[PDB]
Amino acid sequence: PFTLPNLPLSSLSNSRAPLPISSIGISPDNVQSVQFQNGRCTLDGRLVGTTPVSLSHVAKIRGTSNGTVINLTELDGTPFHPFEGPAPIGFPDLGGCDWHINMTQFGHSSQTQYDVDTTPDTFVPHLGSIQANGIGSGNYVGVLSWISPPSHPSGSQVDLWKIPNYGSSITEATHLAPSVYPPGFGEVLVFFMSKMPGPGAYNLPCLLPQEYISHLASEQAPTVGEAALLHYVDPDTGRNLGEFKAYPDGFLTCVPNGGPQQLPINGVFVFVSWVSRFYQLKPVG
Amino acid sequence: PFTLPNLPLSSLSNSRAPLPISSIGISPDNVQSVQFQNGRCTLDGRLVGTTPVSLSHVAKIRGTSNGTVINLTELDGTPFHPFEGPAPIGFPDLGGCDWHINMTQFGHSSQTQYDVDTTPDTFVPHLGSIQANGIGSGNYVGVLSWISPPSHPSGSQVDLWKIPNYGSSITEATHLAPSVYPPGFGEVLVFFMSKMPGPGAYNLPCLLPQEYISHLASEQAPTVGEAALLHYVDPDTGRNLGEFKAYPDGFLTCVPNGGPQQLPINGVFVFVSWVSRFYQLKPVG
Amino acid sequence: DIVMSQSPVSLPVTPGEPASISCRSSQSLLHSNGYNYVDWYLQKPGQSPQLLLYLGSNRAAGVPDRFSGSGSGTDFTLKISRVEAEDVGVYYCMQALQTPYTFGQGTKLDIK
Amino acid sequence: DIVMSQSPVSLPVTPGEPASISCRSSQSLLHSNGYNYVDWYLQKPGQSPQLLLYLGSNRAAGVPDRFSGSGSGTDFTLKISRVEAEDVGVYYCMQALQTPYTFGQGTKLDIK
Amino acid sequence: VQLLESGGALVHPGGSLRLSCAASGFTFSSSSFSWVRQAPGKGLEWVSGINPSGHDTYYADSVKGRFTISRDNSKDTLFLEMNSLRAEDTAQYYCAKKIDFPFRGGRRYSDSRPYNTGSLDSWGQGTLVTVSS
Amino acid sequence: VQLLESGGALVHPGGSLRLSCAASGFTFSSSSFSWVRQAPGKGLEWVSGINPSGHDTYYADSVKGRFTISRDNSKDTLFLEMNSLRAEDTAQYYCAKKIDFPFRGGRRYSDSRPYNTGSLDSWGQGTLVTVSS
Repeated sequence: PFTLPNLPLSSLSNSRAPLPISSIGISPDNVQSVQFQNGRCTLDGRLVGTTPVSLSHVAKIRGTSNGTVINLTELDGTPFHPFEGPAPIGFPDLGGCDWHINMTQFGHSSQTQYDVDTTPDTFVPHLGSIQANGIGSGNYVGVLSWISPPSHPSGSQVDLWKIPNYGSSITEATHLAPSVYPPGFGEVLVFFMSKMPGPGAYNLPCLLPQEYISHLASEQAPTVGEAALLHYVDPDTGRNLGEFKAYPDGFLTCVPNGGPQQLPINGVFVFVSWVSRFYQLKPVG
Repeated sequence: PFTLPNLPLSSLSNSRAPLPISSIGISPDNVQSVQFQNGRCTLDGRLVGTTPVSLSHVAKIRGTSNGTVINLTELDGTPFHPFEGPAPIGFPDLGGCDWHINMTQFGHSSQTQYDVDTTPDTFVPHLGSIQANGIGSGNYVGVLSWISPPSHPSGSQVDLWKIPNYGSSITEATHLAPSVYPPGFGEVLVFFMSKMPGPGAYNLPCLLPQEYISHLASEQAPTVGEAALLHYVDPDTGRNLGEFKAYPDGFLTCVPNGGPQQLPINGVFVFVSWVSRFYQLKPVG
Repeated sequence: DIVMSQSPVSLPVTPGEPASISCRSSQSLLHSNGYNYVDWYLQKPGQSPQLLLYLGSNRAAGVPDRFSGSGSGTDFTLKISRVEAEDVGVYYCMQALQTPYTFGQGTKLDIK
Repeated sequence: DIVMSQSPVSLPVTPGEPASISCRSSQSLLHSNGYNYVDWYLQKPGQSPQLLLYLGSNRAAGVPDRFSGSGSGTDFTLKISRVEAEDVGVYYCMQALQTPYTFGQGTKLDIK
Repeated sequence: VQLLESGGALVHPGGSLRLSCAASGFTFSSSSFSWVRQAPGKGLEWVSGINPSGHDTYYADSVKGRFTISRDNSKDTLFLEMNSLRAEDTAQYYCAKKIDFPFRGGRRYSDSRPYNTGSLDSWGQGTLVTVSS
Repeated sequence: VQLLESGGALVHPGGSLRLSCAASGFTFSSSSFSWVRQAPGKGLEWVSGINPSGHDTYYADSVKGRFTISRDNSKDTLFLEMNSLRAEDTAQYYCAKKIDFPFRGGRRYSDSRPYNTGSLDSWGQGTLVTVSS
């Protein structure tokens, strides 16, 4: 049976960074579609893009640095082939921002800061190589710690609704996850916002919490209708707070009234039913 | 129905630190019982000790440092009362070792290293206060990054089978999770070992993977017999690799033959059945 | 509803000597879960109230072990083991069992 | 079992000019999944074999885009778009469909 | 947990006012709040309360029907509007957050635990409302 | 992925030897391995192979019944013992790790994907076994 984790959203984690969920929100009116690569697990558990099954892989990079280039591997130590997705599994998916990664090694001391600019030509995570940017030689495992305004183009401010250019220019098939659109009918996409550390009120959006991804991947729901109508139940009282709908590509949509930013975070998404994709939602509230 | 995540162990995470699982092993012969506080979720989903439901809280501390003491809060920002367990939820559970924590802030830059000695008198996480050890004033969220040999008693080497002295001296009830023992019968406890970064081959043992904890907490299995016989199935082939048994306090035990360190990590613990606690196991192999 | 009387109106004590503030509720504050839904708040002179004890005997964040909650059913005692100078102020026993949450008239704990 | 013949035994090429190494299998290396379970390995003079191509056309870790896999069914072609000096060596087409994994006699790609 | 309250001013008897409590440092969406008032020289008196979803609001009998408590989860704000004020409402108004307990297992476990418990852990500094002519 | 092999030495025809391949830098427990040999001046020839659990071992017809492949998952080691050697086995022996593909969804998804695929991504440097008198 298809099921979503019966845990409060306050207790789950974002799927694009290892962080607690702080809000449920919608996208700014300038952003129609988003193309996140992490946090992309269809309702039948088929992980697409660079989404791992556990949070111990989310926003983590492992590889061997030559002093000039980090030859990326998978996090298990084995080599990476462009065959899987746009980058090694769990690769950070934050566009319009500079990454900052805490790097450690098995067998050594002394964690080290790794500042990553995702615009330059040498950032080609599809060819299994990112720029070292001063990280010394050796095998490293790093996790995303905090983000910053991008270095290029200077003057632009953080837009976490984009994804980094994964290289893989004209000829190759990029294995990028397909864009997800608002299905229309006045519905807008719903994003789980987690507070990212960074010089500003950074609310990182993810399409599904990570525990949701692991539950869908481990469950592998055989049956998917056109969409899955959800309610956001408040566990202390048991009153429905507003209906959402999950589309099979693994996102939730809702029609706000002016909502979803007005909903609490201590609720629980209970899978209500299987609905058609034309099914009309009641506004949030 | 009681179910364990149908994901390979290589893809799950340790419950005492945010790390991938690398092996399945047993305890050294000098260690009979272990008293881990993280990674303690009974088979009916009752989280005990300082175990959180998501990995976004495991081995994380949040609090306000006065320059001399970190007044611990819960990770959601709300104050901490000794009422829950021995320390705030998700507090690190690594005994016999010095912690090292990467600390960040919402709204600021510049991650900072926080070195924690767990022996001194000012390390009283039950009273909601640990030593600042140079961490500047302010509200911080930190995650465990790597470990080290303890500073006291000097000369002792890493023994990850202990837990830190959580303060809470003679009078108070410490809310410590009860010790878990080998159920006797030529049976030894089984530990999921993850490689911790640190100046040595640190294999951190946990009783259950974190995704197991979240699945048991979200599922809340109503029915628990005396024990749950498990098999460790290899997913590519489908051959059972050796039987384990899960006791209701949330651990697995097995009789080695000389095993469980000989088993691969790409298998999947499938809950086989409900057995009595006297049920005799076949040796690993 | 619930009326929380307190005793005494003023409790004169010497620093160091254990003080007992009684609070009696018109209804029994013993819940089925075994906890006494009574909280002890300390409003110091010129500050906002701060939670000292909750659920009978449990201490809040930063409450030293000298504050103890005793008693049950309907009568509860705030026991200060070693009264310091920081503890002067008005102690309210708030019933937390049901709304409207009724506070007691408070005891003005003053030191000799 | 599967015998993998290759052509030619030696392929003399100039640096830069695209080279085609054919490999023909006695059984069809088209699997039901649509992938050709044929791998192309490069053993350079004095080194251990390294995987260039796998599953017909996919490139391994660190293989530049000049190595291409073409063909299907039973006959496959390693196409080197711009032969460099780093590509000299013995190219083996290994059948990966079933054990015992049989390698071809190899083509000694040499540059003019 | 910081709760900052504003809006208190002298109101004509029968006028209106609106006291706001802006929260910072914690997940505001998952915290119950309450407005309590202290008359000058009298004891604490609890005025109203609101749950996280804002659909459950409780009122004291002295202010039921005249005060309205609501919340904006987006801007992290709690609201108490006052209509038809009387001189009896001259008091300092605090916004207090009710105690929370970590998740710890779910509703089969937590319905035997004392988690409702009414207790107010964090308090703001209050705004003074003087109702006079 | 580093795979280091040792044990190759001159063996009397009919003697025995034991070649070990110690692995470092990756989860050894979840990787399939294979022993391949290269005769002096001839092409590569695949000798044996072992799965992660070590219960499935495959042998070439020329060495079936005389070579034994096993693995110690604890010490991260792969083993090939050789009994009743012949001059035909004079060759360099490599231990190669078979390609792996990240989890990516489970067995409903992965049984239509080419994940078995036989291909050897990483190789060791081989140890030379000369069988002579």
